[PDB]
Amino acid sequence: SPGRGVYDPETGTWYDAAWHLGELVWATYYDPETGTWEPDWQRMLG
Amino acid sequence: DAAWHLGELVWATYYDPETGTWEPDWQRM
Amino acid sequence: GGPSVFLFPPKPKDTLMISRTPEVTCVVVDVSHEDPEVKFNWYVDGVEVHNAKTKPREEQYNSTYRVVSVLTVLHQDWLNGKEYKCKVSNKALPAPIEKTISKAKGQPREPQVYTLPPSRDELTKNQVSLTCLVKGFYPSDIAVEWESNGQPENNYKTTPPVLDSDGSFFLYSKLTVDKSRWQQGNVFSCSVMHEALHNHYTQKSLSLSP
Amino acid sequence: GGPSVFLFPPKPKDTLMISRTPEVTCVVVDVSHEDPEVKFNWYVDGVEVHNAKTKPREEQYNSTYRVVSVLTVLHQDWLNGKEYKCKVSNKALPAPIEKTISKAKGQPREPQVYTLPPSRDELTKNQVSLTCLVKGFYPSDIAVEWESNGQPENNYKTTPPVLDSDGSFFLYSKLTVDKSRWQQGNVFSCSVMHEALHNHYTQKSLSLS
Ligand SMILES: *[C@@H]1O[C@H](CO[C@@H]2O[C@@H](C)[C@@H](O)[C@@H](O)[C@@H]2O)[C@@H](O[C@@H]2O[C@H](CO)[C@@H](O[C@@H]3O[C@H](CO[C@H]4O[C@H](CO)[C@@H](O)[C@H](O)[C@@H]4O[C@@H]4O[C@H](CO)[C@@H](O[C@@H]5O[C@H](CO)[C@H](O)[C@H](O)[C@H]5O)[C@H](O)[C@H]4NC(C)=O)[C@@H](O)[C@H](O[C@H]4O[C@H](CO)[C@@H](O)[C@H](O)[C@@H]4O[C@@H]4O[C@H](CO)[C@@H](O)[C@H](O)[C@H]4NC(C)=O)[C@@H]3O)[C@H](O)[C@H]2NC(C)=O)[C@H](O)[C@H]1NC(C)=O
Ligand SMILES: *[C@@H]1O[C@H](CO[C@@H]2O[C@@H](C)[C@@H](O)[C@@H](O)[C@@H]2O)[C@@H](O[C@@H]2O[C@H](CO)[C@@H](O[C@@H]3O[C@H](CO[C@H]4O[C@H](CO)[C@@H](O)[C@H](O)[C@@H]4O[C@@H]4O[C@H](CO)[C@@H](O[C@@H]5O[C@H](CO)[C@H](O)[C@H](O)[C@H]5O)[C@H](O)[C@H]4NC(C)=O)[C@@H](O)[C@H](O[C@H]4O[C@H](CO)[C@@H](O)[C@H](O)[C@@H]4O[C@@H]4O[C@H](CO)[C@@H](O)[C@H](O)[C@H]4NC(C)=O)[C@@H]3O)[C@H](O)[C@H]2NC(C)=O)[C@H](O)[C@H]1NC(C)=O
Repeated sequence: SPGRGVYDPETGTWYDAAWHLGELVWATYYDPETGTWEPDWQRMLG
Repeated sequence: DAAWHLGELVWATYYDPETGTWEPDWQRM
Repeated sequence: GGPSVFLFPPKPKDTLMISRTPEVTCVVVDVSHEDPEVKFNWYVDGVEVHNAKTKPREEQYNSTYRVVSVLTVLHQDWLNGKEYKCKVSNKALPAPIEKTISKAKGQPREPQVYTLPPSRDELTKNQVSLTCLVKGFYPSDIAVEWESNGQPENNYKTTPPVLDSDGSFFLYSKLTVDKSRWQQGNVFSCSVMHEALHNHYTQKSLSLSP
Repeated sequence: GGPSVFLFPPKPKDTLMISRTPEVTCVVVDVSHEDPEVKFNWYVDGVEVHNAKTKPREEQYNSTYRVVSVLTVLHQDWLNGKEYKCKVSNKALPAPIEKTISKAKGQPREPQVYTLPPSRDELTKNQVSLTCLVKGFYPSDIAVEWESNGQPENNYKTTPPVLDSDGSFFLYSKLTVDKSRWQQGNVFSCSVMHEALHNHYTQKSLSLS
């Protein structure tokens, strides 16, 4: 379990997103593999 | 009065009793 | 000579906010009334694409037309270093002129963000400045803004990015507030958007300390 | 359209320090081989002066010459907003080209200078940022430099001057120093040169508390 975000009971690990002044900036997920947040393109482009 | 920057003369003025200002002191420069 | 071309990058806040729309803009000036006739070919990394807006032309009170073309760029493509080529063809050009742009090549570095209180000497005035120091970031495409109580503060200036010794950039953002807001104990935040930041966004708050 | 002309203003430090020589530079490019002869005429406030230096034409890699004329100017005329006019006349120029330039007009406003210590958060790093806010000044021609024990500290970078909303300019100057020097209470200084300042000069110092 890393720093921040919320945990997805499914295969997916943790999910974070930043909001600037109500407006969405970006959203990542945690790679339990390389141990880095990678662009979550699902949520975003959705 | 005169101001110096790292040993180099920058500028210098004196009081000119007339006006309330310091005018450029050309003699010295 | 002939028609000239000028290709322009998207706004950083556009490239970085996914919920926004970045675009490259290709402008063409010195088009003759003789040859009012102008074509554009867009290519995303040598692949061609056909979705650009071509604005109708404008007369330029200098007996010349200006024609702009606007390409929407995808956030993935732009951030991933992809190259955009504007090819302008005009029946008056020996060769179709070609311009090309892209995010700077180089490992993105995460900026450090520090807020700095107004100088003691300043608290004599009826308006103080709060300062946001943003340093060691690459590439230089960044956006900075201020806020307080979830409203944006709009009386601020940000300098342009400045190259540092270790090849990164820094800048400074200055917000001017009434001294009483500052001494009231109000909390103000400096927000930064840049690609190497977690989720592209970071906020550092700043309020009177002792 | 053959030749092209550019007028460049003097360096801010050179206009400000009586002991440096300030000069306006006029640069003609795209000077054909076919027509090499170039005539420079200078006027301060529409009155011609005649001691400009014309560097011998030097050759460009695209089969064109470049010729530069350099006029050295009086610190006062420049600060008094006098107008420098360069007129380039060439045998292949439909008519002589004119470029004129000068300091910006506007009541000079003195800058306020504030030094600011490093962020506490920064004091975890092994290097720190000493900051110098300089604001309120006009026109934008300023010079800033840091020093300690009467020796120039050279690991600083300074911002171009930015236009504030009350129409003057501000800027920051960031000095990097080794934390240890800072913690040991050495005293550093931000030097500022600007016409609206007394004797064109002021200096502000900071050090730990
Ligand atoms: C006939 O008249 C026309 C019409 O102009 C008008 O007439 C003139 C005489 C004026 O008096 C006035 O009446 C009118 O403006 C003349 O048209 C002009 O022609 C010249 C070329 O001769 C053009 O000059 C270039 O200028 C560029 C900057 O322009 C921008 O900024 C100014 C403000 O200062 C604006 O006025 C411009 O519109 C441009 O503004 C930008 O516009 C973009 C899109 O429109 C914006 O991007 C989009 O923006 C939106 C925001 O809403 C979104 O964010 C989108 O997502 C985004 O895509 C952008 O934000 C916006 N900025 C802003 C806020 O203004 C210069 O950049 C450029 O410089 C290059 O070349 C120069 C020499 O040619 C050189 O000096 C420069 O250094 C630079 O060189 C490049 O530099 C890099 C490295 O730095 C090199 O690596 C490159 O290789 C190098 N190139 C070279 C040298 O090869 C141009 O010089 C002028 O802009 C143009 N007018 C307009 C408005 O189009 C015409 O000349 C006349 N001719 C005759 C017959 O007399
Ligand atoms: C063939 O080659 C030649 C030579 O070029 C070579 O190219 C290749 C081959 C390279 O390999 C290399 O060999 C050469 O680069 C070509 O000639 C070029 O032609 C273009 C345009 O046609 C010129 O472009 C102008 O450049 C201006 C900036 O130039 C300076 O900075 C560049 C760096 O990019 C230098 O390389 C230049 O030399 C200039 O350098 C400055 O030089 C000054 C004097 O030497 C210095 O100042 C003095 O310096 C000393 C210190 O030692 C003292 O301190 C003195 O006190 C002081 O006076 C100065 O510090 C130094 N600067 C620095 C820090 O580097 C551009 O500004 C200019 O753009 C203006 O015009 C545009 C026109 O549309 C306009 O859009 C722009 O906005 C811009 O600005 C404005 O202009 C308009 C007028 O139109 C005004 O009305 C506006 O209000 C004004 N706004 C403001 C506020 O600015 C041009 O782009 C280029 O300079 C020239 N190159 C060289 C080297 O001279 C030639 O074209 C080629 N042939 C062919 C066939 O094409």
